[PDB]
Amino acid sequence: GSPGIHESKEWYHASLTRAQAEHMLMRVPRDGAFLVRKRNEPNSYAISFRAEGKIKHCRVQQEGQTVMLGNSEFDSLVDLISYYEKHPLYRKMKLRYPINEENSS
Amino acid sequence: DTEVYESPYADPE
Repeated sequence: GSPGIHESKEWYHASLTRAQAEHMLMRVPRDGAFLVRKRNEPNSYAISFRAEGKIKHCRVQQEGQTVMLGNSEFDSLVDLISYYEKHPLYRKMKLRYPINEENSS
Repeated sequence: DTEVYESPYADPE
């Protein structure tokens, strides 16, 4: 709604690939690559986010009621991620962009 | 490396 959760996009923090998906998203050709997936640590999820000349991601603490990041509490990773789509600003970054290859597109 | 961080994305920006 105002934030994301439904109209947003990176609320997929349940069963996908691990470092692989983020490395893929962080190393993709275009900027914007966003993706949340499981990490090897318990209560430790992560968020892949590729920004123009800037890239950084780490572990998020998930609880069966309210997930929390390394600074604030959030209703499921999708909440803070939805906030990012709503307030991204990074030119082609808005939690709703694929990773187009310079060579292909 | 491939499986070990701590503070991910907390603020808009």
